Amino acid sequence: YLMKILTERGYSFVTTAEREIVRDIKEKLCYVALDFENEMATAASSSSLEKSYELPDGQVITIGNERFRCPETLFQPSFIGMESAGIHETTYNSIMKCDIDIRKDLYANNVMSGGTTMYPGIADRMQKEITALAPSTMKIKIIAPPERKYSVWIGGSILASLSTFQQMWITKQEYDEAGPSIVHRKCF
Amino acid sequence: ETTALVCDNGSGLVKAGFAGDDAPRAVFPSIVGRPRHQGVMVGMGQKDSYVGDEAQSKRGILTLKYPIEHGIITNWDDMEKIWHHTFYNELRVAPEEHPTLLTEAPLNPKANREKMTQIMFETFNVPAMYVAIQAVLSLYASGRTTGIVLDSGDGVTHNVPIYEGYALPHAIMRLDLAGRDLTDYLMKILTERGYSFVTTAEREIVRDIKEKLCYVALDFENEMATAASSSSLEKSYELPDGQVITIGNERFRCPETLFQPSFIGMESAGIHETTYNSIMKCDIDIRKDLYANNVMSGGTTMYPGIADRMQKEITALAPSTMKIKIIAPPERKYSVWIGGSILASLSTFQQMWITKQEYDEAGPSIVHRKCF
Amino acid sequence: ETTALVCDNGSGLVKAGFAGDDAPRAVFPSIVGRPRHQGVMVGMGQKDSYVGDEAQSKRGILTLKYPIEHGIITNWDDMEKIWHHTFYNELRVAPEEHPTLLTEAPLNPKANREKMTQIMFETFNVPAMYVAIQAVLSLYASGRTTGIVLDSGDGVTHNVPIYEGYALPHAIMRLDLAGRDLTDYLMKILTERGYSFVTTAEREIVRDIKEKLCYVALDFENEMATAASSSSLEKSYELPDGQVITIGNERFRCPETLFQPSFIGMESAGIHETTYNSIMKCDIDIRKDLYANNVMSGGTTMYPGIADRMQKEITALAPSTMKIKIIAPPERKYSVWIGGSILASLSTFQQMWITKQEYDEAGPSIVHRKCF
Amino acid sequence: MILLEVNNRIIEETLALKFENAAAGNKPEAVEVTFADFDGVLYHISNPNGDKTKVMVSISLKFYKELQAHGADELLKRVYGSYLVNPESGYNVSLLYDLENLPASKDSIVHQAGMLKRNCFASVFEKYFQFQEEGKEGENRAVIHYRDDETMYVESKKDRVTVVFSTVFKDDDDVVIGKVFMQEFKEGRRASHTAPQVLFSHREPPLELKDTDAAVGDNIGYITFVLFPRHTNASARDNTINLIHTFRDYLHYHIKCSKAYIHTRMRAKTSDFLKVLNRARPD
Amino acid sequence: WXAXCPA
Amino acid sequence: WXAXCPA
Ligand SMILES: Nc1ncnc2c1ncn2[C@@H]1O[C@H](COP(=O)(O)OP(=O)(O)O)[C@@H](O)[C@H]1O
Ligand SMILES: Nc1ncnc2c1ncn2[C@@H]1O[C@H](COP(=O)(O)OP(=O)(O)O)[C@@H](O)[C@H]1O
Ligand SMILES: [Mg+2]
Ligand SMILES: [Mg+2]
Repeated sequence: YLMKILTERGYSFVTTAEREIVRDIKEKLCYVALDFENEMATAASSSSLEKSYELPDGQVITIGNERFRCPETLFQPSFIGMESAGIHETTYNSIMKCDIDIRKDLYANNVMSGGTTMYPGIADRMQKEITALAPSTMKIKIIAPPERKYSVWIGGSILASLSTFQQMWITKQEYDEAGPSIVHRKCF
Repeated sequence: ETTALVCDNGSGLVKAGFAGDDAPRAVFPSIVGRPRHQGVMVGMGQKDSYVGDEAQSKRGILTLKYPIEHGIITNWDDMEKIWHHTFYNELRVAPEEHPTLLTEAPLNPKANREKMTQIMFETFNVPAMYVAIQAVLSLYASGRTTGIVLDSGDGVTHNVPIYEGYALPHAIMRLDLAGRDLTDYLMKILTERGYSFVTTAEREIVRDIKEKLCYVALDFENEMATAASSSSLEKSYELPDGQVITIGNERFRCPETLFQPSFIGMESAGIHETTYNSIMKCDIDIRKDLYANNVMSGGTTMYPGIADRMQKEITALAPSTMKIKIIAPPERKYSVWIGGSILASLSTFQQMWITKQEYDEAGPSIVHRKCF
Repeated sequence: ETTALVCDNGSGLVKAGFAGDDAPRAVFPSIVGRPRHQGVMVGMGQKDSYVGDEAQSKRGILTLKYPIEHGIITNWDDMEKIWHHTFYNELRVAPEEHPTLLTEAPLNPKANREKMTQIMFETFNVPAMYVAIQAVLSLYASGRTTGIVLDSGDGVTHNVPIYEGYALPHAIMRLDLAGRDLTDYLMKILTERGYSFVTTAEREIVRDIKEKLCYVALDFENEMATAASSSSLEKSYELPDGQVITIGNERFRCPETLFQPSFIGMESAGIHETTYNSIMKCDIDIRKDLYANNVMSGGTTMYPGIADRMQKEITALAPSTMKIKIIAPPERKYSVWIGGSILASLSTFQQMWITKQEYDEAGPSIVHRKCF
Repeated sequence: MILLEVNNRIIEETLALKFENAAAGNKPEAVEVTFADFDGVLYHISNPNGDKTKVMVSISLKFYKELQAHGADELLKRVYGSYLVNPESGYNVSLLYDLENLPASKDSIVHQAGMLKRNCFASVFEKYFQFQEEGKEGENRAVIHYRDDETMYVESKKDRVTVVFSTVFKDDDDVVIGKVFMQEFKEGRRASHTAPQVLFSHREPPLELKDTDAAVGDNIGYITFVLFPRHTNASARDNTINLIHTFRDYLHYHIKCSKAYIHTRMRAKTSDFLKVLNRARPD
Repeated sequence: WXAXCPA
Repeated sequence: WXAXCPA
């Protein structure tokens, strides 16, 4: 989507090398917007939001509304044409499908991880959206550790270090005697 | 105020005419040439700038330059000059008398649209105008509401899947490959044969040669093998100077670049692959309708046998359980203009125009929200 | 079978020598002259045809004709005669004893390559040979793997962008402008000064004059203004007859034709513009490497100050945010021969040769697929 | 001239004429002249008193009060050394040359004095750029309206700097021509690589100027140049300052040049019209 | 174009 | 050459 919009601005990128270039650009000069309409209006007064990036060839590209447009696709999948809902709606539906009592605990604890959730202000927007959707009688807290990129690897290392897990492994003897289907029953 | 004028700023040619006519009244290439020599004779202070068929006739002493490159304008002075020429010298109709219709390729920068609208509203003070897409006009000309467009023009090739009463903007693919790259590759290969062509005049000559003596090959390897037995495929062409050039494998080599972009070094896919990807990205149910209807238009798709090759490739790629049909009208060159004329003739469209009052009060950004 | 011979058919001065030596063992111009008068004396039945330094010495009674014109051979008899002369009289080495290496400019007709291979394999029955490109050998001589080559020879100027371990055949530009056109323009201007030169002997004289008293100008207008104050720039040359010729603005006028082809009337661009276009056509990432490395070779790029002018022009055209470096080795004249010798000395290349058995069984078309 | 110069050649010429005969004994050459340049500022050269051994140069800056409030201590020692003295004419910076002391340099001093107006103007822009460079808390934005009724505003925040221009045209004839001239300013970018973004706005003033009491009205356009360190470092600072300061007179001069160009074109076409007419007279 | 390709 | 230019 970022490539498609960069085309609408006037900059064209098709091949995979420019795909990596645009990936870096997004990694460096993208952020989420608390309010979409207010940000668009302030963009109408485009004198303090535009930023410049230096390409390998030396060409300079000026990026304005695209900084806060592409991340909004997460909350508005309709931009790409997908008939689905945003992350906030999906999390709300998932929590609602759970039992009533555990809903309080789930609201009180919301862990997020992955490389797509490092955009500044994402936690605040998610908190605001969830509180607006959820009843306004309790407290909703968002936890955003600054090392969520490698959280999965750290968890795997800690799990491996656990003494009790030294026996849950799958060895060659049992795999050969049983077959590949064993992993299916191993913790689902 | 009885009719409207539809102008198609084609990447290599310009089509214009009245709304209602079945054929264009003005068909000249987009050339803006200037003298390259000094000039000695005194009885002529003539036309420092040249445009149109005049430029084509006296191309031997001019540095021809195409104002539009791959669908995006590069020199605005040349485009304004060609607009003035077409409006006055050829059409002989004042801009105020009737409105104007403009068309452009998809996924174009907004700057071009804003500049074009501003120039049209300010310089010629046209009462009203509109901006549309060539593919939708192709649908209107074809008298169909569902299908996939193959608008392979001289500068840009693009596809836009459509369904009954709606479009799919998220499944639009634009390819820079077009006739100009084919002409460049043809020049390069003609060099390998032994014939050299560099300047723009020989560029036009090679363009004509390709227009007259080029065709697509159902099987590349079989055609190459038959060329190894080169006794029935070579053809001769007469140059203006009288020299005769014999062309063999080059007839079916350059068109294959469309299906094999790797020849020019572009890391992309062919038209068949791009259309397959575009149709796959669509919903499952509409895939059947899109397969059943495949409209193609543009001046780069007149090569005989192209439809058969496309059908064979699509059927090979697509599952072999349904029927794939290719529709190749014999008037696809002016399909865009016919569609524009029909759309203008529509009664409901008489109110969708953009007038000077609303444009001035709102601003150039209005066209952006006008049907995307 | 211990070494191989590398021969560079410059459409100007031919270079030959053994594989391993750091300097060529035979450097003579490509001249095939024949007597123009009748002949009266009886004690001489000498050599109806003349070639080499002999032709240069007695050029006053001969109609010198260059067998190779702008990189493409025109007379095969002359080329075979020069090949025989170089092989026997100068090198005194039989073709069978060692193989031969040949080089040619890019984008040349396949007919020339096939004819050359057939003649080499049939007439001299060389055990093996190969065909290469001067630019790649220039890279090998320079000991680098990435850069852009400016192979401005006497007959052809061309560029071939390269990257680590691979080339970019789709970004090759060949310009017919070369030293011969410069010499013709120099003759034309020397006529405007008051000195006339028409025949081929005076062509060689003017070639020497240009080789000795020509240089490039950093700024054309400033140099012209300083020429208006012509009291420190004029230089004198001594002709064979003793006449003295004073040369002023012509010293820095003819070289400027390279950057301003419009002087001769060619509708093309200068070397700087062509190199910029070639580099731009490449991928974005490799543009930095290509800018950082710019190898130049050929006998037409020895004019002092050419490197500085090229650097200034490229930096002005290119964005002013990086560093552009020009590398001008002081032995670029024989860079192609050195590269060919080094390539032949490579162990891995001992198997890439083309032998008589495979050539006879396959045919002349084999060389076409051999490294393009 | 295409890029309007910054060095007033009047001072250069008069100082050259004075100094070329300086080494000729007790030669006072009493001088008293009044000049004028762009931005509606008046110069004045006149000896302080009967003593003609000292020559003084002064300025009449319109927005002088802002400069005094800001403080230009940097300009008092970097470009101008000990030859600067308190204002006399109208509370505006005035310098003088001490002829009794040997003047060693001839061209450098004249060139330094030639750019007096821009030299004093830079005291604010260069200091704002230093503020954003040094990491100091973003200094409060300022508005600097010079003699022209229009206004200039600058904002110096972190990671970039900003500047906005307000345009006013007096005569009704040139309003539309200037509007056309500035319409294409915001778009011409196909020949510039390392250049800042450009935009034009006349109906809707930028949100930055709402609070500031800058040029506000109806027939007033706006131009903003986005600034980045790649073209505002210690190397490309003087060029940018010269370009922005000479922006107004540049627009004016090129408008007049276009007027002359169209005059020439119509004069050329009159000949063709006369040639067409001449078909009526007999052979 | 401005970045990528010429136009 | 054969067509265009001499060679
Ligand atoms: N008879 C033809 N056969 C094949 N190609 C043609 C023929 N006539 C034109 N062309 C090609 O189609 C191009 C012009 O067709 P056109 O549709 O007007 O381009 P555009 O998309 O800008 O309107 C030319 O560049 C030419 O290469
Ligand atoms: N010392 C020189 N200075 C300048 N130019 C020279 C000099 N020697 C040769 N040249 C030029 O370079 C040309 C020959 O160089 P060369 O590389 O042998 O041509 P080619 O590329 O066909 O081998 C001559 O035509 C001459 O104009
Ligand atoms: Mg078209
Ligand atoms: Mg050579």
